[PDB]
Amino acid sequence: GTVNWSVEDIVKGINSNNLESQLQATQAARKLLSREKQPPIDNIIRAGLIPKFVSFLGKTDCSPIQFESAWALTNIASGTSEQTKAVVDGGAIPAFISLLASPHAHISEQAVWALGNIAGDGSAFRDLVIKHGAIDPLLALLAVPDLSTLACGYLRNLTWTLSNLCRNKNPAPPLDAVEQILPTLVRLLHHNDPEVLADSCWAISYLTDGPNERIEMVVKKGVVPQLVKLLGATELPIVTPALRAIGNIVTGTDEQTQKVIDAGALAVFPSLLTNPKTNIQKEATWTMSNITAGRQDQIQQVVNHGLVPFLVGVLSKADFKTQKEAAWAITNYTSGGTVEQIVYLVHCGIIEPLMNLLSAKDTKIIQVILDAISNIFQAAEKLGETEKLSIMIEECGGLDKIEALQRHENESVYKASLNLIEKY
Amino acid sequence: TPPKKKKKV
Repeated sequence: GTVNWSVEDIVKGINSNNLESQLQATQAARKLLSREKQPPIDNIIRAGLIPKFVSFLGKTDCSPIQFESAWALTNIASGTSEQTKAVVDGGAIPAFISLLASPHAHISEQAVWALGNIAGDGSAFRDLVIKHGAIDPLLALLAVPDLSTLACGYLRNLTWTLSNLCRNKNPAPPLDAVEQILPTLVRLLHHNDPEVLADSCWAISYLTDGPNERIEMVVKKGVVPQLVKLLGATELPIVTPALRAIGNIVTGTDEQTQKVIDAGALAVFPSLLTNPKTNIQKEATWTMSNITAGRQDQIQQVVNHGLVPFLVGVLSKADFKTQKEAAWAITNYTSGGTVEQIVYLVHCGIIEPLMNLLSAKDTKIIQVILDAISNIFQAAEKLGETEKLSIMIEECGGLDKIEALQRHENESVYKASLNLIEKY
Repeated sequence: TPPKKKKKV
């Protein structure tokens, strides 16, 4: 019926003065734009059809054409920034926001979806959607006593669009908009659907990826315990955004990091630091590095949770990017730690893997490692055991690597290596 | 990361 139409036939039908013919042509366009292979978005735009679809969004008397035009415009807005821009330039934002209040759940859902695509384009279209007043009706759609009464796909689409409204930076979302959205986000973060949980966690991760004031807006809502619980989840689509959010939070003040620790997060890191997925291990080690950059009692919590052996393990064997995060964690630990804590670090076996990593072709990791060795040597001086550490670094082949670094292209690399050999 | 945009099929 409306399958495999030409763009010219669609234009002929939409340009007719017959609402039923216009509806059939719009459905044909929807089916064309839903094609898995090279949907003809640019041809549809060139034909000048976007303004007609936008006008159809306002046909309250013909709900089917509202839905078909909404779907077609959704699939145009799902493409390039230029195609999304073509949708926005047609005046689609206010029309979709008006449709958010439709009595038909599938039309309201389609409007939510379209606004999600538009906002997902970037910060400018996100903020423009916000300025047109989308947040109030979107959140009103979720103002129910129990989210479980809503259709699964409906709730998932609402959660995803809300996450896009929290997404992107340069600039970050308006502070008032974040404050308006956060309570509903917390509620969704306590829902029991894995996709809703994943997207709510990703939204929180976006909101925490910024200055300490943003992190504080999030942490003040009391979501950190729920984030740690989700960090313990079995589904990777949930653990990944939870771990990203926790890492973001520990990039903030030591008190925010202490909220993460107080919620029991460290107890999950034995698994995370051995997780079979490379990215989980990497982000867990990065979180650890930002925790070891904190106070000495926080480093002591890391020690008490038995996590130093796991850092030694990552340093000994892991993807190189995870190993670099581990070197950073070791250098932060040695920078802020007590003498006893650095001694513990050595007793756990950090010297050999660090020395083995000195053979890397990444300047930054070599600087990190040499700085860590310098810190460890300072502690040794405080204990008068620099000779023990020198012997230990020699037996594992470390002195050879540092002597090679004495002749390195980077200035600070050779400076630090020369200083280490000269002074030790 | 979730998709920035989604096509309805």
